[PDB]
Formats: sequence, structure tokens, C-alpha cells
Amino acid sequence: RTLIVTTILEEPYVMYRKSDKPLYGNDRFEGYCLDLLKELSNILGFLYDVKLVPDGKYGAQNDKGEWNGMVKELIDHRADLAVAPLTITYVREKVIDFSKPFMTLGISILYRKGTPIDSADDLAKQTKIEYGAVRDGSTMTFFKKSKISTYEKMWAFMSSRQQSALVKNSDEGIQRVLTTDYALLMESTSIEYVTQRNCNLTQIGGLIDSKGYGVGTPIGSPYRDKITIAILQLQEEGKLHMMKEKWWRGNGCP
Amino acid sequence: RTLIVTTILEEPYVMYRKSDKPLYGNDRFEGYCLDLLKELSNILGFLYDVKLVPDGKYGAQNDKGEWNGMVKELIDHRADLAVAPLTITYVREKVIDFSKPFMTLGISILYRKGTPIDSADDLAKQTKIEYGAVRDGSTMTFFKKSKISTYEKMWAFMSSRQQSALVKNSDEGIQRVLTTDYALLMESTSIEYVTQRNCNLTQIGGLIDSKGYGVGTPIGSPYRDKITIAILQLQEEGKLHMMKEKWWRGNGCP
Ligand SMILES: C=C(C)[C@H]1CN[C@H](C(=O)O)[C@H]1CC(=O)O
Ligand SMILES: C=C(C)[C@H]1CN[C@H](C(=O)O)[C@H]1CC(=O)O
Ligand SMILES: [Cl-]
Ligand SMILES: [Cs+]
Ligand SMILES: [Cs+]
Ligand SMILES: [Cs+]
Ligand SMILES: [Cs+]
Ligand SMILES: [Cs+]
Ligand SMILES: [Cs+]
Ligand SMILES: [Cs+]
Ligand SMILES: [Cs+]
Ligand SMILES: [Cs+]
Ligand SMILES: [Cs+]
Ligand SMILES: [Cs+]
Ligand SMILES: [Cs+]
Ligand SMILES: [Cs+]
Repeated sequence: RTLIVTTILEEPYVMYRKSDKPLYGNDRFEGYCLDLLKELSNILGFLYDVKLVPDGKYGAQNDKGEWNGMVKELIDHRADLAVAPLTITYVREKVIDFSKPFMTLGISILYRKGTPIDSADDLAKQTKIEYGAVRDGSTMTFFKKSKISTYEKMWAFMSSRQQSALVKNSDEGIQRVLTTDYALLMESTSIEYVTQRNCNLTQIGGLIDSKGYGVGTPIGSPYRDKITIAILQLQEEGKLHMMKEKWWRGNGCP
Repeated sequence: RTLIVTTILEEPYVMYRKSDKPLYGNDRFEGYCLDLLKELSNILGFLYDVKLVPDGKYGAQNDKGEWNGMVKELIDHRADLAVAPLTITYVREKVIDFSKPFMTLGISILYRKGTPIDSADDLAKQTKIEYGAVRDGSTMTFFKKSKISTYEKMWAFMSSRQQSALVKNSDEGIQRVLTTDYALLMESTSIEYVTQRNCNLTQIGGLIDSKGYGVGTPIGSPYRDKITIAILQLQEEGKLHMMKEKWWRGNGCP
């Protein structure tokens, strides 16, 4: 059987390969998520067809409760699997199925080395350093929904001034941190990838929560549980950690 | 109708409450897993009867391949849920359904403070300091099945003299660490709890793998997905973190 896999460009999970000529089909892509998909397909014995989500989004709900992104692709049975850094969340888990996590992480803070900022409360209690998150992502949703005082304060700040503190995507966020006085609230695995490559940046504080990425399937799909068992096998064999080290490790920080 | 919940005594997850009279029913018990069970039952709206697993085991396979412990209670439909620090593993996930994790953790090392030992490699390359794990637990299985060179060596040591380096339970392991030249390979969440209470002990190195604890249900359970959603809600609200802080915090160490 050939499975249709929805995905999205996101370093280092899914990237365009480098080549002298135009590329076609699955050969267009490489990354952690392509390696994962390869291992899963060998364990479970399926073939696969990788398609970028047409609207370029992960999956959030609008005011009318309608979904977009890779989540909507699954709800509508336009894909068999979503393989991406798709955060397992309460709201998504109500409308699609996820495997157990293939990576665990938490929200943390990307900012410059060598400053007095130590934690999110240090950001919450001031207004000179701007801070925000990718608009409509699981990090933003976390803050919008929080009832913890510090995070309520932070949400009030991020959402002020027509959400001027938010960014459209992680790359925009990375550039804003590098150039201006701005902190990005970012999933810790992406932070690790960034700070391997930008020696002037650092994670600030630890993880403010705990969550995972999981393979998405339509609700009621039989592949959800097979993929879970396959992920646990890869985890216990040390394969997922080897895959992470392959794609994360940078060129060293002087 | 009332759900039967299998569990096991294990500090600080499930413990006998302290009282001046004999205790009965759910009132016998307190701890992280009792708080979790309460929260789950309020979200999902069920009543429950907590029942200690009769053989006092978590769940492992005998040579015939028949299961025991909480895992077997679920297989046999003698319990509806298992709420305990029941590690989510490849072998278990084949025979029962686990919620998504309510806690994430890894194997690490419990040892004495003040020594030059820094990692599992340091242990593996020597014979003066003994080391082991709880017999037939998920940590022992990790070493038993590892194809990583260092962990193969460590397993060879752990299995000599008919497994004399292994212990029957965590308290025996802790007492051996306190009294003799011995390090215990232990789940990091249990190391955190021990080292807040025994000031001469410390965790050595970081986590050598990654995994979670989940709520166990029989394969096919109408509650598995409902419980996963409730866990996600409790995580996102900061309630699991608060519960961990309540039960882990000690006031005596350094
Ligand atoms: C790359 C981004 C936009 C994705 C990745 N996982 C989160 C998601 O699945 O919503 C988003 C990041 C975030 O919200 O910090
Ligand atoms: C307390 C012990 C016997 C349990 C706890 N979780 C692991 C399990 O579920 O197998 C075991 C610990 C270990 O093997 O380090
Ligand atoms: Cl699951
Ligand atoms: Cs090219
Ligand atoms: Cs294949
Ligand atoms: Cs679901
Ligand atoms: Cs700092
Ligand atoms: Cs509050
Ligand atoms: Cs700069
Ligand atoms: Cs209840
Ligand atoms: Cs009861
Ligand atoms: Cs299962
Ligand atoms: Cs050393
Ligand atoms: Cs040390
Ligand atoms: Cs080997
Ligand atoms: Cs302490």
C-alpha cells in the first residue's frame, strides 16, 4: 500500500535537498522527518507519497471552529499520515489521532547570550525587551489559554498593539531576536537547533511545559497504533536519538 | 458503575496515608497517582475503587510468555485502569493501551556525592564500583536488550554471579547505594525524589534514554482516548507540574 503523507517545510525536519538539477517526488526532501518516515516504512512495510500541505499551515481553529493545515488534511481524509513537528495538544487530539511522541520538548525562550534575563517571569515583569511567539501556533495557544498569572501577563503583552510582538514563522522570529531587542517563545527542540548555529543566541530558563510531537492520522485510523509501536521500537533501540544528533549537531561554538 | 483501578505502592506515587485508626477503601492511599486519579475522575465523571495489584508486580513476561502484575490485571479485565509509574514500553504497548504520558523521564544513575564518576561510561569501564538495577523492571530490560556497546558491557556485569548486582526493589537498591560501593540505574523521576531526601546521594550524568509513564487500559477500552485528552488538559493547565512539585519537594538537602 502507498500512504499519502502530508508535511510542511521546517528545518531540520523537512527541507529541500541540494542538487544540480530539478528534483521530483520524494527525492525533493530530506530531514529528520524523512529519516523517520523511512524507518517507519521499513518496520511496518508501506510505501509513501510525501505532499506539502497546500496552505502551508500546521493546524489551528478559526472563530467558527473550522480547522486548516495538516490537521484539516487529516480530518478530510486527504492524507493517511502527517509527519512533521506537529505538537500533540488537547485541541488537536479532539479532532485527529496522534501516535505516541517521537520527540519530547517544551516551550522555552530564545534570546541573546550575556543578558540579565533568566526566566519568563523576568520578561513578564518588564516592557522594554519585546517578546512573542509564532502567530496561531501551539506556543501562542498555550499563552492565550493559560490562567497562570505570569503567562496571563505575557499574553496581555503579546496580544497588545494588534499582536505586533508576534511573528508569522520561526525564521522571522529568529531574525527579530538577532537584530533587535526581542525574545522568542519557541519549542525547545527548535531552540537547540538554532543555538547550535547561532553562537550569540541561547535558551533562557528551562522548559515551561512538557509535550511531544507525534505522527497524526485521521480519527479511527489503524496505522495510529502500529506507528506507536514502531516509534517505541526506534526509541528503545537508540535510533531516534541517533537521528536527532545527525540533524541537530552544528559546526561548534567558538 | 465504578471503575476498578489497579495500582501498586511506590513513593511518592501511591503510599499508605498516616492515621491513628485502621483505614479502608480509597482512604488508605495518598500520593501523586491518587491526585491524578481524582483529577481524571472529575474531568471524565467516573467513580473508582483503588485495588493494589495482588502479586505486587508492574508487568513482565514469564517464559511461557504469560503476563503478570498490573499489565495482566488489565489483559484479564480485572481492572479498568492502571494508575502507577508504569513505564510505556514496546513490549507492554503490544498487550495493553497506554494513555499519552503524564510524566516523561529517563534512566539515569543514583550514586554517592563527591566522587569522580561522571557517566555510565565511567561505570562500564571499571569493576571496583558495583552497579545494577531493579530485577525484571523496564530499566533491566533496557540493558538486557541494548545493542549499544557500553550498555552491553554493563549488562554483562549486571548478570554475573546469577544477577547478584540486581535488587528486588528500589528501597533495597537505595540502601545498597547508601551502605556499600554501589550505583543504582534508576528512573530519573525516582532519583529526583530520593536525592531530595537523602543528602549524601546524587544523580550521575543525565538521562540515557527517554520514555514516559502512562495510564494503562485494556486493549479496546472506551476510556483510553478520553484519558489521553484529560491528561493533555491537565498538562496544558499546569496541573501536572503543580502535582509533581507537591509530591517531590523535600526541605532537607543539600
Ligand atoms: C514551526 C511551528 C510554526 C510549529 C511547530 N510545532 C508547533 C505546532 O505544531 O503548533 C508550532 C511552533 C510553535 O507554536 O512554537
Ligand atoms: C518501581 C519499579 C519496579 C518500576 C517503575 N517503572 C518501571 C517499570 O514500570 O518497569 C520500574 C522501575 C525500573 O525498572 O527502573
Ligand atoms: Cl496513544
Ligand atoms: Cs538547483
Ligand atoms: Cs518500505
Ligand atoms: Cs483522538
Ligand atoms: Cs541569563
Ligand atoms: Cs491567575
Ligand atoms: Cs546582531
Ligand atoms: Cs468523580
Ligand atoms: Cs469509592
Ligand atoms: Cs495497543
Ligand atoms: Cs571521570
Ligand atoms: Cs561526579
Ligand atoms: Cs554493538
Ligand atoms: Cs535541594
